Amino acid sequence: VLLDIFTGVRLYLPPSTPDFSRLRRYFVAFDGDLVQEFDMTSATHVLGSRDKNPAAQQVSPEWIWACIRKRRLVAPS
Amino acid sequence: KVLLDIFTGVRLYLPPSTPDFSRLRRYFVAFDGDLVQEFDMTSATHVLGSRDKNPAAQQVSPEWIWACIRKRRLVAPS
Amino acid sequence: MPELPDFFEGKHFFLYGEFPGDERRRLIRYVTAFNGELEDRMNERVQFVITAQEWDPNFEEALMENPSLAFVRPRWIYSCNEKQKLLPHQLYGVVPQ
Amino acid sequence: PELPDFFEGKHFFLYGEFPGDERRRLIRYVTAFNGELEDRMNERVQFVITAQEWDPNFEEALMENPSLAFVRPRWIYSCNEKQKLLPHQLYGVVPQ
Ligand SMILES: [Mg+2]
Repeated sequence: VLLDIFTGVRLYLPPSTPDFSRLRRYFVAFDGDLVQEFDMTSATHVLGSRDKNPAAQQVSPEWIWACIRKRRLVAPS
Repeated sequence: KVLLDIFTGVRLYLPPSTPDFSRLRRYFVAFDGDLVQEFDMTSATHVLGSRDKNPAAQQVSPEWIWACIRKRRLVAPS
Repeated sequence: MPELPDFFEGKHFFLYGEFPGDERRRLIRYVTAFNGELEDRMNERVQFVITAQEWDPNFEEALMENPSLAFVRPRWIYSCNEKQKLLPHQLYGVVPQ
Repeated sequence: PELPDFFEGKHFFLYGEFPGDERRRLIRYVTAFNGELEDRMNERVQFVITAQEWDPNFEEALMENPSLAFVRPRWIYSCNEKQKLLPHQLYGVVPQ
């Protein structure tokens, strides 16, 4: 009874991100992988912090909840 | 060894109301003595003070327990 | 606003040694989902060390600094998810040979 | 005349049967080193000492007291042999 939503998503989540813990919990619970700050380049997505890796998909907390509501990945936003 | 064998063979009934009951019990047991339940009190070899229904046992007191511990052996009853 | 069970709240875990296949990822998922705390290293906060390997001398050194540690099988965490509740870790304990 | 008290503040229950004079020996060490012995498996028990295999009764006991630890007599014998509090985890009892 754990939804597989973020399968294949390697996300860097800034520790200062509002509601960080809740965000981490659901993202991981729903099959996402977090990336350590050192392995920045291995991230497929990055929340907030755009400068860190321009080549990655830019996302936001809202995008995490949107995906969960739709029960699938939506367009990065 | 730390746990001296001093009260080997002593089967003692220790009234719960005995002053300093807990420390008495601890050191007596630690040093190889055996306590007897009230129920089986009549089988004790030693009895503490206001005994009754156990005349053949040796009469002892708290002081006797400490005296035995100090000398590291059984001393004359008291 | 989805609501996940909280039966691991207030507990700190450390995943010790190596795990077969995708078990490490699975353990991380359950611990996190049910509000457990994962530690990066065996630090002062660790309360449960999860290991699939036999008892380890490292366990005895860790006990020197952290004497309240419990050593548990992954099966404990899988079972908690399977029953959707905090089961006793003692049922899944790890001890020396 | 001042005994060690590294069992201080710990409550023990001797569960099941013990060979020869082991029960008396366990009672001696726990008492000497200032541990507390409980008559029954009550709310205060922290350590259940058993020489028998894991018991279904243990899982019932856990229901009422989730912080219980199940330990072999060896733990207590070894504490005396080393004259210090050794970790009980080294001597734990778990299901097959
Ligand atoms: Mg107490």
